[PDB]
Amino acid sequence: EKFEEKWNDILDLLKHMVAQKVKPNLQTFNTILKGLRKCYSLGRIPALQILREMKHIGIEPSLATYHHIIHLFYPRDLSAIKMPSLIIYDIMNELEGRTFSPQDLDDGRFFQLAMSVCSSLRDLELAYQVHRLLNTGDNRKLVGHDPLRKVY
Amino acid sequence: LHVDVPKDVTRPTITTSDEPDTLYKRLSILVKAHDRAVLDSYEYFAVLAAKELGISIKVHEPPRKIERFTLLKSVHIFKKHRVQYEMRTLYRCLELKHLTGSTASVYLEYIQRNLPEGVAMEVTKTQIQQLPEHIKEPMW
Amino acid sequence: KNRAARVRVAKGNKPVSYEEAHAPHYIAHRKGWLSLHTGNLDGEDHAAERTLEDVFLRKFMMGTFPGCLADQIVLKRRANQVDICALVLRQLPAHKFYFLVGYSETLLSHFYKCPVRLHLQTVPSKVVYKYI
Amino acid sequence: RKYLFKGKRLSIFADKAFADEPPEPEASPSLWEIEFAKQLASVADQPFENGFEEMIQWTKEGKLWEFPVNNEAGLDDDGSEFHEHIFLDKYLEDFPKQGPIRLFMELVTCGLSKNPYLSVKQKVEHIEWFRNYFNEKRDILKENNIAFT
Amino acid sequence: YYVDWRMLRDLKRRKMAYEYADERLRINSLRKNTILPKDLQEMAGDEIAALPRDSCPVRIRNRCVMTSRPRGVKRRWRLSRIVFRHLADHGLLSGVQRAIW
Ligand SMILES: [Mg+2]
Ligand SMILES: [Mg+2]
Repeated sequence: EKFEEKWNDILDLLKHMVAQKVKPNLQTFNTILKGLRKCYSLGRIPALQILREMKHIGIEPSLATYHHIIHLFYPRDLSAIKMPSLIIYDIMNELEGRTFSPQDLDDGRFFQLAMSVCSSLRDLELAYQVHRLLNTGDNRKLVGHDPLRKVY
Repeated sequence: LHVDVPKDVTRPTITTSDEPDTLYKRLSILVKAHDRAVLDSYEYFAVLAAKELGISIKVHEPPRKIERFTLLKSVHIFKKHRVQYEMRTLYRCLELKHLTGSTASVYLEYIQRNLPEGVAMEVTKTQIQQLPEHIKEPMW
Repeated sequence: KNRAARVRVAKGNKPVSYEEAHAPHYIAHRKGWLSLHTGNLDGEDHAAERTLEDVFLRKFMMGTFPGCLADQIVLKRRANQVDICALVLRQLPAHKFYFLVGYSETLLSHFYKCPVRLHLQTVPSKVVYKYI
Repeated sequence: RKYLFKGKRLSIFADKAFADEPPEPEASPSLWEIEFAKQLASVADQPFENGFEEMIQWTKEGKLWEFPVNNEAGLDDDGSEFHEHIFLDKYLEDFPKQGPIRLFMELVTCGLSKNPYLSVKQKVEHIEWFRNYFNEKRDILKENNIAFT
Repeated sequence: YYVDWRMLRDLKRRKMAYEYADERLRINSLRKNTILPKDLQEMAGDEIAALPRDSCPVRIRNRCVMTSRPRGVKRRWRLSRIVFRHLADHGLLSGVQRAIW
């Protein structure tokens, strides 16, 4: 019923992960962010905090981890199109030239979502960056499956 | 591709070891085929490939072999009437010189993977090594 | 008179392909070999096994593509790879060919323990070299 | 403004001064871990883009020969050595040290040393066969003045 | 099904000679020498005789694998002269041509 209670509960599971000397993995953070996509409005500050904690721990954000932050910051059913967020530009700068490998089950989803956000913003310069990232190394393998390859 | 080009193509990992490398004084590659034209095209591909990697190469044509045998033309009797068949083997020898063991593996793979159908190779590596440490010093 | 592999003359109404028109004495002169392997070269082994495999591979493709073969198949062996190149008439629907290719490759790769690939070039109809 | 890596963090966890302390294979791969790996591969599973990619896959699966060609690839005769194949007189200790049986077994072991089509284990079986054969024929040998074992 | 009953008997002769190859080698070695007592050689002469007749490797006949023809076979291809000519005259043997010279 209450998000604040719900969020504090999930955090309690994380606090018991340190009491038992259990270190989190990439999937742990990806799972938390995938859950946050429900509360677009209130999940923005929590979601960014997770990614900062991911780097400090030493876990490297994968394509799936950004796929979830984009959904949470650029809703498809977004009435407030007047002033969209600029995070997509920073993400692409962060990932410029990096090569990625399969490390999660949502890595394929990232590219299809990134192009969609480019079409919504009508920025063709950003679309070139996204496609340019797809061509570096063997990133082409994470474009997506049959449903998401033709959408991209 | 006109506008869409790979950006940073991935390249295989080549790690230099600490083991010393083999030294091949000579490396004779005898290709065999029923067709002379195929050997001419393969000889051009192999000589061009060697020259592009810095390898020293020479080519000569060993004499061809023709194996002929006779068979009985009829199914029954008619002994004196026969049919003869032959198989022709043609050779092209690519004699390489002064190759390290890494250069001989990459070259042989590249040319062996591109060996046309109907062509057989016979590589004859000739390694050069020092004397055995025991033999170096006479011990009674 | 010699009868071997000779398509005889009738009244000028019998279509024959280039392969059929040429008698055995034109082999290596006007027409090449349908199979190309290294087993009949000098000092080479396993000729009998390559020849037996070819006989079977030709009967298999005839039955698997009944009435869909425009000409004899060409077999190409490189390393342990086998390549079957067949001219096939455009009779069957396109999706049916994709089924028979996947089936014939997997079945012949698990039967001879080598990678087998099928190469199909579709012709509108049999190509006639001459009418004899 | 919305800096991706500048700002407050959860801070529930601490910097990993100790990293990956427990080994990745804490136990033999479970069904849960074995199946998750199969799904990770499918994430990047795309069809072949050219004949090179197809041949690479066949090579990883053992379907296609490795190059340069090695006619003895995967063919190790129990990790033996030349001295094991060539010097076989150690196995003739049970046999008489001299006499006709020794003279015969010398010829037998000489041929076995020059046999490239048999393994060391198979060659020993040939020697063992004669040991039991002569043991059975102890009575005939004794008549001929040959003493076996 | 094999081509005929003659090819079937040959196949069994070839499979029983493979089983008794080591045995017939070890026993026959005791006979092909002059270093062992003649009493042992006379006894080994009967142990080899007692083995089944189909183990003897001289009872194998090379037959065309496709027609089971006993004579006229070419050992490199294992085919009769009639079957070989059908494959050769159609361009189906790799590198075989007619001999004109
Ligand atoms: Mg019958
Ligand atoms: Mg005989």
